[PDB]
Amino acid sequence: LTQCRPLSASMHNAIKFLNKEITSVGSSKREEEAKSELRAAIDRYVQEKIVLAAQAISRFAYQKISNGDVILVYGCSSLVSRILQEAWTEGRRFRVVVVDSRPWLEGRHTLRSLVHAGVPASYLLIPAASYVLPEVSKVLLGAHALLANGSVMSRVGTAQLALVARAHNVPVLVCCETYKFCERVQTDAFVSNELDDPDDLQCKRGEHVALANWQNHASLRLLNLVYDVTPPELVDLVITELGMIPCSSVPVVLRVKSS
Amino acid sequence: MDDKELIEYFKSQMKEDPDMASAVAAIRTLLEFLKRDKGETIQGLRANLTSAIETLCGVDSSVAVSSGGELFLRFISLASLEYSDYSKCKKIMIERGELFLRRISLSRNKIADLCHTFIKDGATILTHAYSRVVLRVLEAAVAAKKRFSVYVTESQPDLSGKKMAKALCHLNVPVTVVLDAAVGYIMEKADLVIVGAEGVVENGGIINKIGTNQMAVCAKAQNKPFYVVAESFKFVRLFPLNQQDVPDKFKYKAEEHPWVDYTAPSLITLLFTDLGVLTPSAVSDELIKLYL
Repeated sequence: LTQCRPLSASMHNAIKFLNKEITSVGSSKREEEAKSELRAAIDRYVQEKIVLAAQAISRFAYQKISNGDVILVYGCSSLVSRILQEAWTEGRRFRVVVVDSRPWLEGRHTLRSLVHAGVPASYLLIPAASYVLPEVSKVLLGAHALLANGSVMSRVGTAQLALVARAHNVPVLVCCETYKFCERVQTDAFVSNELDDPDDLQCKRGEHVALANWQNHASLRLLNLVYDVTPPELVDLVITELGMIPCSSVPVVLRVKSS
Repeated sequence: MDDKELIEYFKSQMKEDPDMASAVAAIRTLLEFLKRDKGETIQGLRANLTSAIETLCGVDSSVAVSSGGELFLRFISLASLEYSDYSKCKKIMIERGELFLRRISLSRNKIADLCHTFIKDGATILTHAYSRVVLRVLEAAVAAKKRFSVYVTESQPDLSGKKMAKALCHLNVPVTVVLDAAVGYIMEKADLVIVGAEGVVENGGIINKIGTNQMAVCAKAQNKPFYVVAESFKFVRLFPLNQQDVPDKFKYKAEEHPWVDYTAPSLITLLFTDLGVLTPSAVSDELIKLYL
């Protein structure tokens, strides 16, 4: 599976949990009973760590969403979409600004969701983000992982948005389930990252593709980064199923979830 | 001209037209002193003008008065450089002084017409205390059919902030009054800060009422533009290294309560003067161009 694509932090934590659960299975346990308990444990893990966590985070984020505010979101995040949808359903009235980046363009997904929920929405690409932040009141970002030092590992361009939002005096909120918390630390995007297919960078502008046959040039290289790291100083608040915490409290959660 | 009549003329021109500022009154008094001096040498003329400037700065402890004094001394020095004969130099001086007075009388409207375009519709303006130039720029902005909400600080030692609020409500501009300590609370609601200055120092910083430095630092911390509207004749060749380096004749008599503070040029976005819209670095250049 890692050879097909490098594993994500959520998958790493799921593997750790499953290995710990399989190790905990006693030798005296019957094979059918052990298999049934393993399947039930996987189901319970999915339930608690995804569904109930998302519901709790939605309830927590409802208190931070007011009438008439403008919320900026980036890319695609199921947690962010659920938060916004339930906030709109409970009676909050607001508008959302959706920011997207090439080449995946996952933000479009979220856009459709918002349009199907009745939430007013705006769409733009990441280079224009600094244009729209003056009218933005809060920035709601999803996280792929939270690191032990408080940094936020996420889709590339998230730290960009956090920096530009700090430049405009806009609070930055990160919503993440506690099962995505990682004990590893990372100071930059170079030591640990994923390289996507470089040919995805080719775009048809006009009638020619400038990056076509880019390997014919010996000195030309194509870089397709997947992730980036946001320092804890650029994040104002983390919303988890435990509540609203600072980034510096990420290790604390890691201490209380382990034991 | 006696010292007593000098103080009397200064006070009379200050009282007769409250709109006109202290520096303009001081420069007018100096020009009126030069009008009737019955002297024959430029050396005694310069000495008498210097002594008049010292007694005038004794009357008022404002930086603008001393600014006008040095500017006027430089004007006399340049005029003397132009002409050696005392009579021709003196007539050149009186005509040049009349033109100078005419030009400095209308600086306020030039600053207003050049600065009112930085105010946007629906903006929230924070200002420190009473300053006629800020009143004029806000009046021009309103005359431009622009709607904005102004915040002002009560300016505790003398409640000139309340006077600013009254003079702004006079034209039905929505204004609010906050304490000196509430400035850090209000910065995030405002869009930009516009203040005046009693004196513009060599490096581009300003000398102003005691609460200006707090607003400059808070605006810098919250990334808000800090605009200073000031006249040309408030350009002192001073270089304060810190708050303690400010001359004591301006802090007091105008437990321990200073009346002024110094704001560094790195906390100032632009300066709106009758010369135009300038960066702080321009101001120094001007002074370097003035004293050869």
